Amino acid sequence: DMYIERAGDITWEKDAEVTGNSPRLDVALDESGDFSLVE
Amino acid sequence: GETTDGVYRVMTRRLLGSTQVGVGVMQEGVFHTMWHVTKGAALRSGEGRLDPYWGDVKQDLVSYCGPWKLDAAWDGLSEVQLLAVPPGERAKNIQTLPGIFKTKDGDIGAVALDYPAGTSGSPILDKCGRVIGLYGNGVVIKNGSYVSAITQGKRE
Ligand SMILES: Nc1cncc2ccccc12
Repeated sequence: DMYIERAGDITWEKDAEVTGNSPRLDVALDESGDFSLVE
Repeated sequence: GETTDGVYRVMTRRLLGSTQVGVGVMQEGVFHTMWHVTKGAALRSGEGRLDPYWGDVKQDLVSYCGPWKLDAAWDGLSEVQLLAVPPGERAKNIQTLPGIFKTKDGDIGAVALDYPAGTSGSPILDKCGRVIGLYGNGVVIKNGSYVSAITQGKRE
């Protein structure tokens, strides 16, 4: 049996850590819901 | 059980200790997560039981107690926040400007942030604190790093 515990509110927090890039990627999505890189 | 809005850890005792398998969002009395996290199994909230209501393995989405409620969309311009919730660690906003999954059916927002698989189901928010989708389905790129879709469902 899986169970859930509350971990926070859903809020935008001003002055959060700002990271990660913004790639444009060619992907396909199969019948099983797995994405893959089209090349 | 607990039906207050907000973000929740999804836990199992079926392995060693208590293991976090994912995350989800309670809203309007409906729990929203990713299919690969629960496999459509029922969940406990203290004494309460949550039974699956809607699911789709292809969208990799599942709702409990009611229909999918989350209908906000990335606007294609603004930065967003991953409210990441990793195993053993406190909830932590992480602000980013999404990239793009280009597919034969359309373009989807993508967030380039790497976290353990137990983080799957963590919500992504716009500047008004509305959930524009969930983190944890995507792809591993040339580097070896992980890029997730902004996965959102349809509200009826
Ligand atoms: N870093 C990762 C590596 N492999 C699978 C993952 C699935 C969801 C989220 C992050 C992942």
